[PDB]
Amino acid sequence: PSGDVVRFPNITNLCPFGEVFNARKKISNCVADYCYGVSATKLNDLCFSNVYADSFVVKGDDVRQIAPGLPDDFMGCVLAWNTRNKYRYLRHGKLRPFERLNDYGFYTRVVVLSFELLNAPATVCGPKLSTDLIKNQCVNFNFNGLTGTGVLTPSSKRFQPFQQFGRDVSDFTDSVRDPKTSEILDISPCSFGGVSVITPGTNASSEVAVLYQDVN
Amino acid sequence: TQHTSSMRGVYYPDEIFRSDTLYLTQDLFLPFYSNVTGFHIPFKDGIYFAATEKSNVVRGWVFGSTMNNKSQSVIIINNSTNVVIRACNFEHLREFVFKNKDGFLYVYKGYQPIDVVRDLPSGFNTLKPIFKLPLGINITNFRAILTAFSAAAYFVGYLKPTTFMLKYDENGTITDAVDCSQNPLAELKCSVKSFEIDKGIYQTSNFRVV
Amino acid sequence: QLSSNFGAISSVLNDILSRLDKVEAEVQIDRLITGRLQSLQTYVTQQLI
Ligand SMILES: *[C@@H]1O[C@H](CO)[C@@H](O)[C@H](O)[C@H]1NC(C)=O
Ligand SMILES: *[C@@H]1O[C@H](CO)[C@@H](O)[C@H](O)[C@H]1NC(C)=O
Repeated sequence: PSGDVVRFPNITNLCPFGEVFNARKKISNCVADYCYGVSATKLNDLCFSNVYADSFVVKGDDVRQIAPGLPDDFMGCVLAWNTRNKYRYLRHGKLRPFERLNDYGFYTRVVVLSFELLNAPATVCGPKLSTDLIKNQCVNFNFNGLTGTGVLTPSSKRFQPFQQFGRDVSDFTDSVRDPKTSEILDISPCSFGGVSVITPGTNASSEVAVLYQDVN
Repeated sequence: TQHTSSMRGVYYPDEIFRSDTLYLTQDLFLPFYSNVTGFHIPFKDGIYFAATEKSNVVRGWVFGSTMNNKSQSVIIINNSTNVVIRACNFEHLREFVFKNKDGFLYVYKGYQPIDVVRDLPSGFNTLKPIFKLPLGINITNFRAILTAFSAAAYFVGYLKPTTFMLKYDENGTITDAVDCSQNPLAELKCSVKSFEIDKGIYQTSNFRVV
Repeated sequence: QLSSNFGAISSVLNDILSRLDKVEAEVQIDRLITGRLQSLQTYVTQQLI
């Protein structure tokens, strides 16, 4: 590669990521600062859409009941904290995931964050200094959620207004929409191939020629 | 009045661009040539609601379990020019699709002129991902909200989990499709990934007597 | 067979390395490496025949 390219939504704002914890709520168009499918330390480099937080009050006696075994194919982040210094055990049938008698009787919370990614235009993610666009040179990609390597060039593909990525006939990403609404196709990882050495046999000389297989 | 829907009820499975390719996908679709109850209605996890009106005769939808001041319900209407949605204990061809999957209530839209007499028109079209809402309620039934004053008629279909073979044009839009569970021939098409097939004998999926 | 998962979280690299950074990613990558190594060996044998 030859350079680094980054493109992030230009929206900037301070995020209520802190207010909600200490006091289902949606968070969007913010810049959070800061697990079942993601690593906590890796959360500040990916851009999601409309992260949701589920909040309710339950004592530590019930924290060990919230986990798959919550959908089974879904991910999220769970925090908990106790300080001491209602529920239903009767219902005809259970409930499908993410849908909604006695009293615990507290005497002296659980946040289930949900991440949605690569569906709508990116609106929720942390600090990332942007960069200018470079074309026709093997570079690195750091688009909203596409880290790779290749060569960029303007595209001639008629994207629908509700689409933001591209796909080939084999499910490879040969196109993208810049967060500034531009269709540039990232064709091929610049160049690669094989190397073959032609020698007369080292019993008559030590001079060799080199062939590069598939290159302009 | 039971009518037949030839090839209506096709929508974009995802928000990805594709060209000159055939895509095999499994989801809740409306199988080609099914029954639509022409109304002049339990949700059952999916409803193909299409209406034909002359100058916006009627509009509205309600979703809930009991639908009478006992449990949560959802509303979709027009107040003056914008869509109004709320979730509390309440008191020439439209084409819509409603789906309730993991809390979120998805929606798709389409439009088309039609010149018909008293039933649904033929042909096919496509819808698009316009809305999706985290209502978070359990939906069992629904019922449209009419606008009393001209004849009006709205239809209802049912979505079931089937596999479709969608054809994409170089311009990037879905053009045709094949329902891989309607005919023995349709299964053959979805297996060799074509629309015309040479004569011969081709082996397809296995069968069991349940 | 490249667009086919083999029991891992995702079938595309840079989407396990993006959401994981350590042994957790090694356990997923080993599932993909094993699966892609078999389909490549099967291809070569059928070509020899
Ligand atoms: C929704 O409510 C109805 C009311 O009878 C119930 O039968 C159904 O099971 C509920 N939904 C689910 C997913 O259980
Ligand atoms: C594709 O689009 C072009 C112009 O946008 C149009 O002329 C053509 O009929 C469309 N369909 C094709 C080429 O199959």
